[PDB]
Amino acid sequence: IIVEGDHPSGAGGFSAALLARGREAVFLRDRADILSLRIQAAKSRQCKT
Amino acid sequence: WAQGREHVVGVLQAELEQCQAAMKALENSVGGRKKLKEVMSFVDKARKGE
Repeated sequence: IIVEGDHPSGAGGFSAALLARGREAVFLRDRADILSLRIQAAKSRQCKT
Repeated sequence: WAQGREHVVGVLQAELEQCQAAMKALENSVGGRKKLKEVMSFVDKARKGE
């Protein structure tokens, strides 16, 4: 999907603040996944040596 | 007067059907009904003094 907006007010029925909160939510999601992945890696066998 | 009544019913109801079709298309276009309800809350807010 495309929106072509520099500051989108309403797209798919979402407010300007709701979009910002959604981007913040995606950033937090990705950072959480990366963090858990690096925890599993720090507990991995390959990092013991 | 009766002529006007029968003609008015059809003209008015056609205008209504145009309105409802446009509303549902607006909901499906914007996304969820509740999102359009939120923007409706904001526009009603700007319509009052709030």
